[PDB]
Amino acid sequence: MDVDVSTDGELPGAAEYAREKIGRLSRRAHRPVLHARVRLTRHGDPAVERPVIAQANLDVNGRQVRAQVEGVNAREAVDRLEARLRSRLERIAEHWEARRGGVPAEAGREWRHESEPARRPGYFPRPPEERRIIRRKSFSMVPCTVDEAALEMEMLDYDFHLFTEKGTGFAAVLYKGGPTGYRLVLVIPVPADELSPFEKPITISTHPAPCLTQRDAVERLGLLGLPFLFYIDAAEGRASVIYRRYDGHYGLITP
Amino acid sequence: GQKINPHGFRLGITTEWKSRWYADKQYKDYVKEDVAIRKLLATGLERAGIADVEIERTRDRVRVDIHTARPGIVIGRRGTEADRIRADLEKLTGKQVQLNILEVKNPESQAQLVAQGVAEQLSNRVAFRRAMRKAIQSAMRQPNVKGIRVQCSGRLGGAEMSRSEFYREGRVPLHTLRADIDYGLYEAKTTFGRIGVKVWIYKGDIV
Amino acid sequence: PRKGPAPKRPLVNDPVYGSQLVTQLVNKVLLEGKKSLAERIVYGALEQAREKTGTDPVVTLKRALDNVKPALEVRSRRVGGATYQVPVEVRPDRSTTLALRWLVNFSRQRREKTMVERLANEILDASNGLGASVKRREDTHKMAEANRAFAHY
RNA sequence: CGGCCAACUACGUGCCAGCAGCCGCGGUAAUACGUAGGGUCCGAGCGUUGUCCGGAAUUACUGGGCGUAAAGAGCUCGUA
RNA sequence: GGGAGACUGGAAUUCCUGGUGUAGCGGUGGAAUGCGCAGAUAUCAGGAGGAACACCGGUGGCGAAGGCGGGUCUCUGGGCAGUAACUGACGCUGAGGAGCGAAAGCGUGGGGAGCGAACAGGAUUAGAUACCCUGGUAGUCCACGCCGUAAACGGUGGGUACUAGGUGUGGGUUUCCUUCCUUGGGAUCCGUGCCGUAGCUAACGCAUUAAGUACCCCGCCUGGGGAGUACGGCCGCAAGGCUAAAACUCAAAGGAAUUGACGGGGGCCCGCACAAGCGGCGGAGCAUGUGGAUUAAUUCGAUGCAACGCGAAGAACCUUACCUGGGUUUGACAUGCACAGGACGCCGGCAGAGAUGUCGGUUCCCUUGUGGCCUGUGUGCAGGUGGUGCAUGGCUGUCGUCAGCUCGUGUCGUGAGAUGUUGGGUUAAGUCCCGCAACGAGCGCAACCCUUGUCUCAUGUUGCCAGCACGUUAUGGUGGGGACUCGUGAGAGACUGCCGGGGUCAACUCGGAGGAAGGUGGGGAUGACGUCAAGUCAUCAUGCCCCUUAUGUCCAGGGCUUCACACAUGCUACAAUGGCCGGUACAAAGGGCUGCGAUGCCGUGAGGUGGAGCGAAUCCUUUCAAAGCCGGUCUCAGUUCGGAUCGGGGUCUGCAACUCGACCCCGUGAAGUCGGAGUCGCUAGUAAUCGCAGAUCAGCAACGCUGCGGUGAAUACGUUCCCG
Repeated sequence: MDVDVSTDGELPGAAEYAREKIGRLSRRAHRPVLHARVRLTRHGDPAVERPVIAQANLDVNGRQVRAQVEGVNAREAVDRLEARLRSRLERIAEHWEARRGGVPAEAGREWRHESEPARRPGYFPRPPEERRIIRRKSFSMVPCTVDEAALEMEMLDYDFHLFTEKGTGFAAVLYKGGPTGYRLVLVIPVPADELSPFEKPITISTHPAPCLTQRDAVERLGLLGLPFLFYIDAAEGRASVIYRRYDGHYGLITP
Repeated sequence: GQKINPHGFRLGITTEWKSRWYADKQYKDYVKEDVAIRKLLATGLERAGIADVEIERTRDRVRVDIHTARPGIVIGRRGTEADRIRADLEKLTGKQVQLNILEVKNPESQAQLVAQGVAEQLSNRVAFRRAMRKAIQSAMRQPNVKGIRVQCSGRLGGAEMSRSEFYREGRVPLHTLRADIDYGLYEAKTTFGRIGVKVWIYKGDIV
Repeated sequence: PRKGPAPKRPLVNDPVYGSQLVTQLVNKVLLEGKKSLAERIVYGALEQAREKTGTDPVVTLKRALDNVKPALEVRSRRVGGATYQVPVEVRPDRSTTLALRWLVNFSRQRREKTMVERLANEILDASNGLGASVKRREDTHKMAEANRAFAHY
């Protein structure tokens, strides 16, 4: 490390002492230092109790660390400047050991500015305690085609819709298939040829709607995280679509 | 530096130039003799408060209009003071120079005169607070005066530490162009140094 | 942009080709305000491509753009006091801007002795899928794929 | 003879010489150092030191307190 | 869930055994030690063992305190309510004393799954005897005993009586709604919380569960350290515990609360702050400034933002304040008290580097009292860029053109202080609206000013020329003309003015019409209270100190330009988006009298001669430019790039270009191949790039500064990170 000292007036021996005292702080800086300068001045007025003024500037990897002290002589000023610079460099570290106690920790305990925001679902929580099923629509079970079902979707502003298919005579549910288009799920999977003709670009889910109970359906919805579950009820034997409502209850659509 | 001089801020809108003449080749010597006349009239008269000095020049003939609150002191009953000022104005290479001595109507609505009085009182023995209080209360009595601020800086009271103090009464919007602000600055000479006094006074606005 | 998005400048269509894209290209290759020289360079490059291939400049230019147009990129995102290279979807305007910038920059490093010839060769190679800009698109798509695990935030 | 605490100016000196019961005064312009004027309190006395009481409700009987300032035993049973 | 003893239940962790089964498992902010490939992790079945008891489960119960919940049984302590049968003050407290007393720790004997001091490696770090990771011994567990400490806290000793209430919750008795289901409600006794009177307190707060009002008993305190330490003593296997000083030293140590400041605390916002981009710096040569070194001197000031092309808008001499040497002293320059005068003053010669000295010619007008000049003699005195910007004025920078800083009266608090200035919304804004123990006001914001973008009226010279005539190429050049520009006077025009929608029908906000311009249109001038003892005793002034035969003053020469290096600001480049040559088109602004200076002529070219016309809308700076466009050539090279350095020859200014000017001509032809860590500027006529002009100025170090125009981009998803 190389230091330049720009003294002023009569300060014999201050330059060497300041050089050798400040150059020892290179190991303290955790990043390479560049062009570290020091300046010594003396107050002309004898009325000042601490006439000597010392200033130091270091460029630690682009970060400017500067300090300034007053003293009665060159030696005291240089020593105080060294202590001040050491404290500043300690507060500057920014390496992991010095930035590990401020990084957000745990999952829910403690909150910080950069702590990860809580993931909130669209629905009101309404935990399993008194969740209940307080919405049961049975809008339409008149047979429809894919295009007619899509239009019945669109003006209802509902992502999924349960109807009964024209060609099959079976219950089916359409939903937005994402970027792939739309997706159709039937109680028993059938190919497109048996399905009534359509013009919208859709795809058919190959899996069949399984048979399961109400509590099992709620458990599957909870452990599978889908926006809804379409299934054949075990007791009823017919189609059913459960979705988490906008109040936290489950919306069971039945024929 | 925070606030520019109010007279120069509204020089082209509200206030008027203190020297009135035209010169292209002879601008420099005109300025020289102008400042010589100003310093001569400032040094010659100090008892009576010199409010203002205008100079007008047309070729040879110069008209120096000087305003004071005590015209009788600066003028001679037999013309002795008039003769003195005339003779010392000829010697400034003013060729034919003639003086118009005039009197201010209200010698307490003038910021320069108020600063003059405040400095004169503060010089000898008067505590500064008394000076500002008396000056402000005397300024408010005048009809057209609607605001005043008086500020002094320096070693007030002969102390070892410089201080700045200011007292205001009314409205002093230094940022408003149409409002006219009479500004007066003067340096009082105390045994412990020099004390600066600035006075701003607001008398309505012109459009 | 702390208070909201800024308006966009509606650049005008070209006189001798009537397309927005060539005007965007001449603005990209513009240097020191020498718009006449940039227009000369671009028009000469288009004419060279036309003479070499025999078809219209604009269709092969669009083919080159679609060949070098990216769809996924990687950005440094800081979540929970930690930085990751997150793959991000690219808006169409940004994809077009990146494709044109890559074309110009890579044509500037060619060895065809002239800006017009370098640009013509680069656009032809991009149309045929051989240009260095195509390689840059392949590398950036590969980098987006490699960090797909960080796509959830 | 800065305030407690009656009684201010000039010269000499400058973080020195020194003063001081406490707070604190000496950094070329000191009412706190030394000397001169001036002043005040006492007066055959005037100050300093040493010892005791008071102010000290600061051992609180007259006349104090214990959540955080010092102060409730770690908690019960029980002898005088 | 009060305590002790005995028996016993299940989930899960670990290990072992046996199947299926592969190449990873484990761990972190990221990894590595580690485990596994000899079969791990995973999955199933079986077995062994130890510890703790998910749900119930809480500010809910019990206990004097420590503390106490898997289930069942046995033994046992306490409490509450009702009846009031019974005894009849037998009550309260308690020095010493005895007993109980979390965890850790000690002794003997067992047990040991998980966890885990100590101890190993792994990782981070400048260093890690730590935080994080992999293992892991005592210990945690049981039996019998020791110790006797805790933030053993409600930091609140025990008993009693009284002093507004309101509302949760645990236990028990009873009256009335009455279904008598129901926290129905009431009454009452005993607990356990929250809010709140009076009252108390320094305040915070306590407030029927007192820290209120009083009575009885006990313990404890007398400033902070030294010190709960030493000595002595008692207890203990030991660790150590209990009792417990002094010397010396300090003028304080402390409790509560207020205003700031700060935070690797939170929330809401801003800014080229970041993000997206464009061009750079840091690499090279040169110009400039600074540090350091050097020197006789390298004059002085300025040290992050806010010093470092700054004071310096012009250092060969002068400037100049520094050095060497030569002179000079009421002085280089002022003004007053005096003595003598008619000269001071000039002009030539000589000596000297010059200052200066000397020689030669010239000699005052008033008016008799003297005045103007200087001489010397003097005497007051001048004169200091000598010191102190921590004694100052004045001037300026900066936070920051950010939105904030205060005051009057009122109110609250013992007081510092608080409210107003907070809260919701909105804005560029403490801008405004609605609320509100506040009601108002002032400096700040905005507006009033300049310029610019549109139009109308007025207006025609030196400015335009559209329609008319003369023109000679040379063109508004000339007669003429207000028509279009332009010049400069007055005025209009943007005011959420109008419409639609959000909005508390409020501020305000989104969109639309109109218009040249739509929402402070664009840019300026303007910088609140103050901060940083910021800068300036070298613009100036100035208190105090200092010099005064010198730190004043005159002159010559030199220095401020020195150079083994370091830092900063810029310019030119590294080339083909270019170099060179030829042709050719478009600006704005500004300057000019002892200055701009044309035509012509002479030089290759700086330039020389010469002087037309101009104090200038006229003449000159050329009619003005360069980038630009067209044509030719060069062909990717240390080159026809780059220009440094050096040799020779000249011009101009200046008394004088050696130290130390600029420019011109010929030759010479270095580094330099787009530049590490890092870092800067910029949101539109902007960045980038091109030229012109001005100040200072005899000449210039100007590539610097201040203005003017030509051509003119990319990007902004959005506030997580950096700075303020």
